[PDB]
Amino acid sequence: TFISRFAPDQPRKGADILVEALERQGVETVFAYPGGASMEIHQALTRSSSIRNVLPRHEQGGVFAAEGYARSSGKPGICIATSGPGATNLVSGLADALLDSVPLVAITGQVPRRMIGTDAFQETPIVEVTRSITKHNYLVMDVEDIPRIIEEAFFLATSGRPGPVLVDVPKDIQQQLAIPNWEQAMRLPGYMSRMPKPPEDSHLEQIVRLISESKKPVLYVGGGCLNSSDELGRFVELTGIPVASTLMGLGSYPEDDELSLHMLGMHGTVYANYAVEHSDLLLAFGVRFDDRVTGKLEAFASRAKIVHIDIDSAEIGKNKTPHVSVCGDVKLALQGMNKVLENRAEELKLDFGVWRNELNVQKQKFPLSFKTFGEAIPPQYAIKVLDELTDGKAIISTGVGQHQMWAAQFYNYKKPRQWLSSGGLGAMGFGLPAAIGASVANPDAIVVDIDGDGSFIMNVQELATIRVENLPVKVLLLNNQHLGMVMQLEDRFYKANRAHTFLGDPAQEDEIFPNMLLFAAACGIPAARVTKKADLREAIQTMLDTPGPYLLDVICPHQEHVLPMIPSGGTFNDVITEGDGR
Amino acid sequence: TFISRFAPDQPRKGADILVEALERQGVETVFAYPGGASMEIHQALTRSSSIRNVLPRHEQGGVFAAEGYARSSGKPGICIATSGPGATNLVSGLADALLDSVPLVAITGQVPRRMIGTDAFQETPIVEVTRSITKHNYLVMDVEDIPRIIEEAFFLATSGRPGPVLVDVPKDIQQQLAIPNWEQAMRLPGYMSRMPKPPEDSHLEQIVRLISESKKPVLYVGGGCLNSSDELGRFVELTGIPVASTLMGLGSYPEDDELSLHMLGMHGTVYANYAVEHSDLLLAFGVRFDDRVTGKLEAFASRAKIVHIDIDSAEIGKNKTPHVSVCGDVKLALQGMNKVLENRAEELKLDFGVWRNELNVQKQKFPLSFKTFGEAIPPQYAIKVLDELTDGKAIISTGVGQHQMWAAQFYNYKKPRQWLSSGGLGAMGFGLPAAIGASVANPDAIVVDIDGDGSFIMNVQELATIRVENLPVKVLLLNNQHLGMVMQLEDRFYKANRAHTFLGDPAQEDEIFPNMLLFAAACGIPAARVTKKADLREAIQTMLDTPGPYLLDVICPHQEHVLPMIPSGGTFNDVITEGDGR
Ligand SMILES: Cc1cc2nc3c(=O)[nH]c(=O)nc-3n(C[C@H](O)[C@H](O)[C@H](O)COP(=O)(O)OP(=O)(O)OC[C@H]3O[C@@H](n4cnc5c(N)ncnc54)[C@H](O)[C@@H]3O)c2cc1C
Ligand SMILES: Cc1cc2nc3c(=O)[nH]c(=O)nc-3n(C[C@H](O)[C@H](O)[C@H](O)COP(=O)(O)OP(=O)(O)OC[C@H]3O[C@@H](n4cnc5c(N)ncnc54)[C@H](O)[C@@H]3O)c2cc1C
Ligand SMILES: COc1cc(OC)nc(Oc2cccc(Oc3nc(OC)cc(OC)n3)c2C(=O)O)n1
Ligand SMILES: COc1cc(OC)nc(Oc2cccc(Oc3nc(OC)cc(OC)n3)c2C(=O)O)n1
Ligand SMILES: Cc1ncc(Cn2c(C)c(CCOP(=O)(O)OP(=O)(O)O)sc2=O)c(N)n1
Ligand SMILES: Cc1ncc(Cn2c(C)c(CCOP(=O)(O)OP(=O)(O)O)sc2=O)c(N)n1
Ligand SMILES: [Mg+2]
Ligand SMILES: [Mg+2]
Repeated sequence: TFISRFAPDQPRKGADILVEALERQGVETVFAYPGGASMEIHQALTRSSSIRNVLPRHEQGGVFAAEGYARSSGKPGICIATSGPGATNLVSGLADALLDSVPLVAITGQVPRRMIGTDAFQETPIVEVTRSITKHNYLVMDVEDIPRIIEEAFFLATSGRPGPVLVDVPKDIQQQLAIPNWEQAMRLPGYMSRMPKPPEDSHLEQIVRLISESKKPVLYVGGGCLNSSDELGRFVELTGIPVASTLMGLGSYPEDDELSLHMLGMHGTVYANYAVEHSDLLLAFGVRFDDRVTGKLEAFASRAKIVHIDIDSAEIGKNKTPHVSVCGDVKLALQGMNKVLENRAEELKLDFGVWRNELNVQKQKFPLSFKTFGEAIPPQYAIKVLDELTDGKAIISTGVGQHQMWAAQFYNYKKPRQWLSSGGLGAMGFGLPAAIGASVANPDAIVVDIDGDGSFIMNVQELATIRVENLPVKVLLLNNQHLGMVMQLEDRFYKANRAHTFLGDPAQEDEIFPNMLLFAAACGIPAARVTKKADLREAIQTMLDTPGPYLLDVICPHQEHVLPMIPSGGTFNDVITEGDGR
Repeated sequence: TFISRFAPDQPRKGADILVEALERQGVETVFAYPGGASMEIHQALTRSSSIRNVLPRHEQGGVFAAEGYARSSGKPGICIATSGPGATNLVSGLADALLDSVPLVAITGQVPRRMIGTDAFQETPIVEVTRSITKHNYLVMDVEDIPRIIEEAFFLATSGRPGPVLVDVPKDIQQQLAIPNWEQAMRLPGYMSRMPKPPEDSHLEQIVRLISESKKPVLYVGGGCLNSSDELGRFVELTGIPVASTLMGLGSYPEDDELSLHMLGMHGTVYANYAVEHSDLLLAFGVRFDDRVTGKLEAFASRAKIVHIDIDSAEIGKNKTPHVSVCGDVKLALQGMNKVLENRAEELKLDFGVWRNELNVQKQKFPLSFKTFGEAIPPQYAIKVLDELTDGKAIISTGVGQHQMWAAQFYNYKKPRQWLSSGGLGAMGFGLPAAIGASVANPDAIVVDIDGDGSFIMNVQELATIRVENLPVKVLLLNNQHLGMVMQLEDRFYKANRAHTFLGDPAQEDEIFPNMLLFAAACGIPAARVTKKADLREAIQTMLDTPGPYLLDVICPHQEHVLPMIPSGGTFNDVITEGDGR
């Protein structure tokens, strides 16, 4: 029983209809940056008592914060921008949310209807630009269509395979008066008809059948699981199959468990890629078979019968052709297969201890390793220390680079929606704003940002947003004075020829630049820098215990390399296990 | 006689062909941020001895710096980005360069040809996204086409009406070996055939004819003039017609001259809009009749015969229908009309002293005015002081907002290419990177950035670029703790209801936030803050005399309003001449 602030017979502005339409969808947090074409919307947001606005300092920071809000909770993220330059600053966020299937609803202002197509002031064809980087977009041509389009936007963004949905609203529609009809039926015939049905017992019983016939099975878990945390763990108890995870599926199965193969792929563990290489049954749940995971598709699980479950029928059979396939929710497939395994438990007699022992051998021979040089701080050890002091209960958001991979390898995530990282697009500067959105969605959680000196400075303006909104965002900056991921490839494949990968000052080459502590000091945030490995544990303990935001600059030797590394398009036999830039 | 670093029979990489193709076009400065899909290009840039790379800290700062490089010199600006998130950060810059007709050539990396359309790693359909915000774009499908596409890109970007041209290059093309053929003929049949011809004497002699028949003529000068600085001044000597300028045409005719009406339009002077309102002949040279200038098109020059000269045949007759029109270069039209006026000088007997005196009356009755409150610093006076101490010889780049309009009103630009401001798109954060590009193109010039606290913080990361590259960029920050332009409209049309327009900290409301001095201190840039009007002259003198970069924080009362102001879509009779938020 929703309670409106307006009478059922009282005409109100279109912008007031839009805000009420958001309140009916359960929205309580938006990330809106004001502008000329959206002042009516901002005026209507102040009249709302149930919607809080987090004002960012850059629209790209607003859409990245909406992603973190969605990645860390499951709700859709809502950001609002003005026309022209406000809308074009959302492009990096929209393309990222599509590639990583993040529920997102972006609302942008627009010049009045009678001015579109005239090269007007702050006018850009935002619908034609974003048509290829959104799940769907709309252009509101009448104030009557507002209640229906908003309903379709939150539906398309959260149902099926989630994604971003943009809604462009002209200024004259925000000012027009009307009486909204909240009983509108959605105009999505072809989308709802193609929606996946619950899985058939005919398909599910052949999956359980293929498991008992298999000797070396591996679970290939990805970003589609997330909501299926419990169902997946229950499925592993009954089968005892090792679990390999993608960058997006971290936390779906706890990393501290003994059955965990951790991450597989290009920078995946040797034992996880080994299990896939010498498997006969591959259970690919919620994955899309990225080239970061497979490399050469002909050598990826070459001797394995492949089972693929995905809610998007377009993804099944795109790169790798499976034997058995199931189009639907992985959460329902696991529930249906758990029932088959409990009833016919003694009939199956499932035991893979020989396959697990063969992997435990490789898990002991080729584990994740890092080197300590004197008193310098190895970045991997800094994350292990953060893992200890937070007990693995912290929400981690990262940038893109070496620090990103190390944040995945050397932290054991226990639950999903704990790991926020741009994996598909790989957008730098994603970290700090994503931590802002997660801290708003999870106020009582430990939100720690693991950025690099290059990624951190891109959206460094959002430190003002952190202080103004008083968020307990912890920034664990791994400063290596370089663009690490690009520098690592220069050492291997370009004879260490530096090509604009140094971020410091060449005049004072042995001086840390910039002085990131003064960046936090400008925004009134307490900061500290640690350089010696002995002082590391006390420095991170200070960051966590200090109430409110905190910045910790951790200086690292730039010669470190992320390992292991299967080169681009290579096979498991081409894996690199040792090497650095010294 | 170009000298290559390779033999005519020596195969080289496609990336090396691309760099040599740039050297043949006269490129000597690029703004490239490295990434995975463009490392081959960065490797080839180090091998070049004639091309300098300015590494930014954000790709949006790189494209905005390429605009300032082009706006302040006339050369085309060249920025280079990686695929995926690197390319999508150029969108705000591409849309801006198109709306303001800035010659721009953007090169982006891309996943190899065999991976486009597979949702690959860091893969975005950059050609389909930017098709509507660029003059043209390309997708290189063969290493053979590189010498031709680069030639067509620099041709399309600089000829006719300038604009941005994007070139997407897959990674496998950068690595492929080939022998370039530099004798390729461009494949632009339809574009070159539609190119404008030199103006006919039949058209030009009717223009001179309409001038002698007119009693109240006004010159409507815009961004198309720029290159025609001398020809325009010579044309005014012979006719004696007052010159009104757009935001983009500032400097085309010197603002310190007595015949100058300064800027017209929404925030234009009362006397400039008056001359247009009561004119009988309007000479519109290099303008596009924006709604920021005209408002209601039926009342704009309602009693005037309109002469329009533009190099784009699509712009003539778009909004306002002219009597006489000339499609071609305004520089050639002025040269042809100057010859007509010198020969038939005594035959015409041109004198408009009665019309000029009628305007000099309005110029004295309604001049640009500002109020001084106690010892507070009025922002308009700060720009007047900067105008004095630099003798109007400084290259000025601004953000978007109140400080932008005041930088246009209270500074008398003497030559074109001195005023760098996003007018068409109106993108915030454009200022500081644009000052970087101008300082690289004009090393011995006085480059001063007039930013607002909101616009400055968006691309504040570029201060590291200023220090590392050791550029003498002066930052005149007009901090009013608010988003001024949005706050001004709240006071007039929304009863001063603040809707997320305050940038400071609500906990410490009377504390300047953020402390912008520490932002410069982090990047090792000398900074200072001035608050009292008496200390203002000494503070700006310190900024200019200090070698290298300098930041000056100028605190202003936020209640100031930009005046005059013709409201949106209004006429000259609706002009607002007084008012503020007190
Ligand atoms: C520098 C860098 C290095 C990287 N290295 C690696 C690496 O080594 N290993 C690695 O794995 N990744 C790596 N990545 C990330 C990589 O690009 C992809 O993000 C990742 O490989 C793909 O994740 P995914 O398979 O879980 O698919 P996702 O992008 O997470 O998509 C989820 C899939 O499940 C489906 N799905 C969604 N919801 C449901 C549901 N409710 N029910 C059923 N199905 C659903 C979706 O349709 C989709 O097909 C790296 C990224 C970067 C920037
Ligand atoms: C907050 C804000 C307030 C603003 N207020 C105002 C205002 O009050 N007044 C105002 O004028 N603007 C204002 N603007 C800017 C405005 O949006 C436009 O930028 C401006 O009005 C249009 O400039 P222009 O007429 O010179 O056309 P331009 O954008 O500069 O285009 C140049 C025209 O000349 C043509 N041309 C180009 N080269 C040549 C050549 N070589 N020969 C012949 N023709 C050529 C082009 O085809 C084009 O038609 C404001 C912007 C902002 C952000
Ligand atoms: C942020 O500060 C500013 C500045 C400014 O011009 C200086 N304008 C706006 O609002 C718009 C934003 C975008 C387009 C606009 O054009 C417009 N909007 C209308 O709304 C009804 C009507 C209109 O008629 C010409 N033009 C307008 C406009 O308000 O003019 N905001
Ligand atoms: C599968 O075959 C190939 C071949 C190829 O070039 C011939 N490229 C790609 O994908 C990329 C797409 C974009 C950037 C790329 O380089 C790259 N890849 C990374 O993966 C971790 C990281 C990185 O650091 C910036 N650069 C790569 C890359 O695989 O080299 N795949
Ligand atoms: C916006 C953007 N630009 C460029 C890249 C390419 N890129 C770049 C430039 C990387 C180096 C990141 O440097 P960092 O300091 O932030 O992190 P590390 O040095 O620890 O790897 S990683 C990577 O994929 C990108 N992913 N996103
Ligand atoms: C990227 C972006 N976002 C929003 C806007 C809308 N906008 C905004 C938010 C303005 C206020 C600018 O604040 P400022 O501090 O930088 O300058 P002043 O307060 O002196 O006007 S002006 C304007 O057109 C914009 N033009 N560009
Ligand atoms: Mg780094
Ligand atoms: Mg301001």
